[PDB]
Amino acid sequence: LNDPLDSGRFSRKQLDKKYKHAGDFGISDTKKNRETLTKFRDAIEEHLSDKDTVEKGTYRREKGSKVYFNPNTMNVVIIKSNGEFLSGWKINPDADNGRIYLETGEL
Amino acid sequence: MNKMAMIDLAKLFLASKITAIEFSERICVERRRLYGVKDLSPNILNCGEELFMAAERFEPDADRANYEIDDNGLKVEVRSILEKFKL
Repeated sequence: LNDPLDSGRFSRKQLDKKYKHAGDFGISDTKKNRETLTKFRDAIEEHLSDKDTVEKGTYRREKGSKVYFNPNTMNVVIIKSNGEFLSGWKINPDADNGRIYLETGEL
Repeated sequence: MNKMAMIDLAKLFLASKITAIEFSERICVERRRLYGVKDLSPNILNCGEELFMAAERFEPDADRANYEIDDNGLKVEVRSILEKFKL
Protein backbone atom coordinates (compact mmCIF):
# COMPACT_ATOMS: atom_id res chain seq x y z
CA LEU A 1 0.00 0.00 0.00
CA ASN A 2 1.69 3.15 -1.31
CA ASP A 3 2.31 6.34 0.68
CA PRO A 4 -0.55 8.89 0.85
CA LEU A 5 1.50 11.23 -1.36
CA ASP A 6 1.79 8.60 -4.09
CA SER A 7 -1.00 9.43 -6.53
CA GLY A 8 -1.67 11.07 -9.86
CA ARG A 9 1.52 12.65 -11.18
CA PHE A 10 3.38 12.39 -7.88
CA SER A 11 5.27 10.10 -5.54
CA ARG A 12 6.47 11.06 -2.06
CA LYS A 13 9.95 10.02 -3.19
CA GLN A 14 10.12 12.48 -6.10
CA LEU A 15 8.63 15.33 -4.03
CA ASP A 16 11.26 14.70 -1.35
CA LYS A 17 14.09 14.77 -3.91
CA LYS A 18 12.85 18.08 -5.31
CA TYR A 19 11.67 19.89 -2.17
CA LYS A 20 14.79 22.04 -2.53
CA HIS A 21 12.81 23.91 -5.22
CA ALA A 22 9.69 24.39 -3.08
CA GLY A 23 10.89 27.90 -2.24
CA ASP A 24 10.35 28.91 -5.86
CA PHE A 25 6.67 28.03 -5.46
CA GLY A 26 5.88 30.16 -2.41
CA ILE A 27 6.86 27.59 0.22
CA SER A 28 9.49 29.06 2.54
CA ASP A 29 9.28 26.25 5.10
CA THR A 30 12.84 25.09 5.81
CA LYS A 31 11.71 21.80 7.33
CA LYS A 32 11.07 18.86 5.02
CA ASN A 33 8.33 16.59 6.37
CA ARG A 34 4.98 15.17 5.30
CA GLU A 35 3.26 18.51 5.88
CA THR A 36 5.70 20.56 3.80
CA LEU A 37 5.99 17.91 1.09
CA THR A 38 2.19 18.11 0.89
CA LYS A 39 2.35 21.89 0.60
CA PHE A 40 4.85 21.44 -2.24
CA ARG A 41 2.65 18.84 -3.98
CA ASP A 42 -0.34 21.19 -3.71
CA ALA A 43 1.71 24.14 -5.01
CA ILE A 44 2.81 22.17 -8.06
CA GLU A 45 -0.79 21.18 -8.84
CA GLU A 46 -1.85 24.81 -8.43
CA HIS A 47 0.84 25.83 -10.93
CA LEU A 48 -0.27 23.19 -13.44
CA SER A 49 -3.97 24.00 -13.01
CA ASP A 50 -3.47 27.76 -13.39
CA LYS A 51 -5.19 29.17 -16.46
CA ASP A 52 -2.10 31.30 -17.10
CA THR A 53 0.15 28.23 -17.12
CA VAL A 54 0.76 26.81 -20.60
CA GLU A 55 2.98 24.29 -22.38
CA LYS A 56 6.35 25.68 -23.41
CA GLY A 57 9.37 23.70 -24.48
CA THR A 58 11.09 20.62 -23.13
CA TYR A 59 13.89 19.45 -20.83
CA ARG A 60 15.81 17.61 -23.55
CA ARG A 61 17.73 15.21 -21.30
CA GLU A 62 14.37 13.78 -20.24
CA LYS A 63 13.21 12.53 -23.65
CA GLY A 64 9.69 13.53 -24.61
CA SER A 65 9.26 15.71 -21.54
CA LYS A 66 6.94 18.71 -21.72
CA VAL A 67 7.53 21.86 -19.69
CA TYR A 68 4.69 23.99 -18.34
CA PHE A 69 5.48 27.68 -17.86
CA ASN A 70 3.69 30.52 -16.04
CA PRO A 71 4.71 34.05 -17.23
CA ASN A 72 3.53 35.61 -13.96
CA THR A 73 5.56 33.57 -11.46
CA MET A 74 8.17 32.66 -14.10
CA ASN A 75 8.04 29.08 -12.78
CA VAL A 76 8.38 25.96 -14.90
CA VAL A 77 7.35 22.42 -14.06
CA ILE A 78 8.82 19.53 -16.02
CA ILE A 79 6.55 16.58 -16.80
CA LYS A 80 8.00 13.33 -18.17
CA SER A 81 6.59 11.78 -21.34
CA ASN A 82 4.57 9.43 -19.11
CA GLY A 83 2.98 12.40 -17.36
CA GLU A 84 4.81 12.07 -14.05
CA PHE A 85 6.18 15.11 -12.23
CA LEU A 86 9.97 15.44 -12.56
CA SER A 87 10.98 18.83 -11.18
CA GLY A 88 10.43 22.58 -11.35
CA TRP A 89 11.96 25.95 -10.51
CA LYS A 90 11.91 29.66 -11.28
CA ILE A 91 13.27 30.92 -14.60
CA ASN A 92 15.65 33.89 -14.33
CA PRO A 93 15.09 36.16 -17.36
CA ASP A 94 18.37 38.00 -16.72
CA ALA A 95 20.56 34.92 -17.21
CA ASP A 96 21.61 33.37 -20.51
CA ASN A 97 19.93 30.08 -19.57
CA GLY A 98 16.70 31.93 -18.84
CA ARG A 99 16.77 33.88 -22.08
CA ILE A 100 17.57 30.77 -24.11
CA TYR A 101 14.50 29.07 -22.66
CA LEU A 102 12.20 32.03 -23.27
CA GLU A 103 13.41 32.38 -26.86
CA THR A 104 13.62 28.69 -27.79
CA GLY A 105 11.81 26.60 -25.20
CA GLU A 106 15.00 24.65 -24.45
CA LEU A 107 15.36 24.10 -20.71
CA MET B 1 24.65 40.43 0.45
CA ASN B 2 27.53 38.08 -0.37
CA LYS B 3 27.34 38.06 -4.15
CA MET B 4 29.93 35.27 -4.29
CA ALA B 5 27.81 32.95 -2.14
CA MET B 6 27.14 30.40 -4.90
CA ILE B 7 30.77 30.38 -5.97
CA ASP B 8 31.93 29.94 -2.37
CA LEU B 9 29.53 27.01 -2.07
CA ALA B 10 31.09 25.40 -5.14
CA LYS B 11 34.55 25.78 -3.63
CA LEU B 12 33.44 24.18 -0.36
CA PHE B 13 32.11 21.30 -2.45
CA LEU B 14 35.24 20.80 -4.55
CA ALA B 15 37.29 20.69 -1.34
CA SER B 16 34.85 18.06 -0.05
CA LYS B 17 34.01 20.17 3.00
CA ILE B 18 30.33 19.67 2.14
CA THR B 19 28.72 16.72 0.33
CA ALA B 20 27.15 16.66 -3.13
CA ILE B 21 23.74 16.45 -1.47
CA GLU B 22 24.48 19.42 0.81
CA PHE B 23 25.80 21.37 -2.16
CA SER B 24 22.78 20.58 -4.35
CA GLU B 25 20.38 21.76 -1.64
CA ARG B 26 22.26 24.85 -0.47
CA ILE B 27 22.82 26.01 -4.05
CA CYS B 28 19.03 26.38 -4.38
CA VAL B 29 18.84 28.48 -1.20
CA GLU B 30 21.66 30.77 -2.35
CA ARG B 31 20.31 31.07 -5.90
CA ARG B 32 16.91 32.10 -4.56
CA ARG B 33 18.66 34.63 -2.32
CA LEU B 34 20.49 36.26 -5.25
CA TYR B 35 17.58 36.05 -7.69
CA GLY B 36 16.87 39.48 -9.17
CA VAL B 37 19.65 41.15 -7.20
CA LYS B 38 20.63 44.04 -9.45
CA ASP B 39 24.26 45.18 -9.42
CA LEU B 40 25.47 41.62 -9.97
CA SER B 41 28.17 40.65 -12.46
CA PRO B 42 26.74 38.70 -15.43
CA ASN B 43 29.79 36.44 -15.23
CA ILE B 44 28.93 35.56 -11.62
CA LEU B 45 25.20 35.40 -12.37
CA ASN B 46 25.53 32.95 -15.25
CA CYS B 47 28.18 30.91 -13.45
CA GLY B 48 25.65 30.34 -10.69
CA GLU B 49 22.91 29.31 -13.13
CA GLU B 50 25.20 26.70 -14.63
CA LEU B 51 26.16 25.46 -11.15
CA PHE B 52 22.43 25.31 -10.36
CA MET B 53 21.73 23.21 -13.47
CA ALA B 54 24.73 20.96 -12.83
CA ALA B 55 23.33 20.25 -9.37
CA GLU B 56 19.89 19.50 -10.85
CA ARG B 57 21.44 16.61 -12.81
CA PHE B 58 22.94 15.07 -9.65
CA GLU B 59 21.35 11.92 -8.21
CA PRO B 60 22.98 9.85 -5.42
CA ASP B 61 21.01 6.66 -6.15
CA ALA B 62 22.83 4.02 -8.20
CA ASP B 63 19.69 3.60 -10.30
CA ARG B 64 19.85 7.23 -11.50
CA ALA B 65 18.76 8.03 -15.07
CA ASN B 66 21.43 7.68 -17.75
CA TYR B 67 21.59 11.48 -18.12
CA GLU B 68 22.04 12.03 -14.38
CA ILE B 69 25.42 12.09 -12.60
CA ASP B 70 26.92 10.89 -9.32
CA ASP B 71 28.92 13.03 -6.89
CA ASN B 72 32.21 12.38 -8.70
CA GLY B 73 30.64 13.57 -11.94
CA LEU B 74 29.21 16.63 -10.19
CA LYS B 75 32.68 17.46 -8.88
CA VAL B 76 34.09 17.30 -12.41
CA GLU B 77 31.31 19.53 -13.77
CA VAL B 78 31.50 22.12 -10.98
CA ARG B 79 35.26 22.48 -11.51
CA SER B 80 34.73 22.75 -15.26
CA ILE B 81 32.08 25.43 -14.72
CA LEU B 82 34.24 27.56 -12.44
CA GLU B 83 37.17 27.38 -14.86
CA LYS B 84 34.88 28.28 -17.76
CA PHE B 85 33.92 31.50 -15.98
CA LYS B 86 37.46 31.90 -14.66
CA LEU B 87 36.21 31.96 -11.07
